[PDB]
Amino acid sequence: DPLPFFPPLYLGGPEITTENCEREPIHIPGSIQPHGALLTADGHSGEVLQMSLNAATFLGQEPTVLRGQTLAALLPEQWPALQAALPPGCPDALQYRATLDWPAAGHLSLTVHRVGELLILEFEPTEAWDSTGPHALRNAMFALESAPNLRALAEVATQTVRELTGFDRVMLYKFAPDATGEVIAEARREGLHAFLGHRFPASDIPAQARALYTRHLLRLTADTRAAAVPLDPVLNPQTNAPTPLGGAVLRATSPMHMQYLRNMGVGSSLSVSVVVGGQLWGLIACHHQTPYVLPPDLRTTLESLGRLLSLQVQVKEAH
Ligand SMILES: *C/C=C1/C(=C/c2[nH]c(/C=C3[NH+]=C(/C=C4\NC(=O)C(C=C)=C4C)C(C)=C\3CCC(=O)O)c(CCC(=O)O)c2C)NC(=O)[C@H]1C
Repeated sequence: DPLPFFPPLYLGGPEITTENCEREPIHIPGSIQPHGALLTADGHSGEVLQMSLNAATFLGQEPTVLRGQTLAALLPEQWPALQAALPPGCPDALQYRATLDWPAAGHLSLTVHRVGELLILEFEPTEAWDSTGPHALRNAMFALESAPNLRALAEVATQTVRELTGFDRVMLYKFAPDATGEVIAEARREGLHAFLGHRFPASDIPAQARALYTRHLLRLTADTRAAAVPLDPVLNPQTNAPTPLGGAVLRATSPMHMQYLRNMGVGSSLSVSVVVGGQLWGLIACHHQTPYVLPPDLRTTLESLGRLLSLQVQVKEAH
C-alpha cells in the first residue's frame, strides 16, 4: 500500500530526497523524454490540449500553432480508427498504434491511450527496417515452453530477451514478500560485472513505483543524461490538474532513479513487469551502456513476452 504522493515540483511540492522518495509523484512529471513528442487531446472533440515543447522537431510545426486544432483535422486518416479503438471507459493500458510518414527518414510511430476523457498521443521516429514481425515472439515461445523448472525458465527468458534486444544486460529481478528483490537470472555482455544472485533493498523500487508497474507494464529511460521536455500547458485544462502519464513510455523518469542509473554506469534502461494473479512478481530489467531507443514494435514484443512469462511462471509455481 503506497503512501499518498506529494504535489509535483511545478505545483510547489517538496524536493525529493532519500528521506521522502516513496512520495514522489512519478506518474505526473509534466514532462517527457526528448527522443519523442507528446500531445494530449480531448477524447470526444479531439481538440489538442497540451503539447510537449519540442513538438516542432517531430511534427514539423509549432506548439503555438497546433494547440486547439482537432485531431479530426490534423489526422483525418487516423482519427476515426483511434476513436474506435479507445472508447470512453476503456482500460488506460489499451493502446492504439499507427505508423505515419513525415519529412525526415523512416516514419513516425504514433501510440495513443486514454485516461479519463483525455487521449495521450506519443510520436517517435522509427526506421522502416525497425519492424519486428510476430515471428520474434512466436519462435521465442518454444524455448520458454521447454524449460524444465522455474529457474531454467528465468534463464532462458533473460537470454531470449537479450537476443531480441541486444541489450548489454538483461536480468530477471524477483520480489520477496518484504518487497526486497533478487536477481535470479542474468544474460550479459562478456566482461560485465555479474549481478546474478545479488539482493537489493525494497527502497530501490519504492512502493508507488511498484504500484504503477502493476498497471502499466513497460517503462524506460532512453538516455540517462537527457533533460526532460515540459508539457505546455503543464496542467490538463479539462481538470485543471496534472496529466497522468503512467501509460506513456515517453513519461519523464524520476530524477532520483536517473541518478541511480548513472551511478551504475547505465546509459539506457528498460523494464517489463511480470504480474502474477494481479501481484507484481518481478521485472525483466534491462541496461545498455549507452543511450538507446528500443523500437516501438520490439517494446510491444517485450510486453507480450512479459505476459507469456507471467503465465509460465504461474503454471510452474502451481506444482
Ligand atoms: C529514494 C528513491 C529511490 C529510487 C527510486 C526509484 N526507483 C525507480 C525504478 C527502478 N528501480 C530499479 C532498480 C534496479 N535496477 C537495477 O538494475 C537493480 C539491480 C541490479 C535494481 C535494484 C528498477 C529496475 C526500476 C524500474 C525502471 C527501470 O527499469 O529503469 C523509480 C521509478 C522510476 C520511474 O519509473 O520514473 C523510482 C522513483 N531508487 C533508489 O535507490 C532510491 C534512492
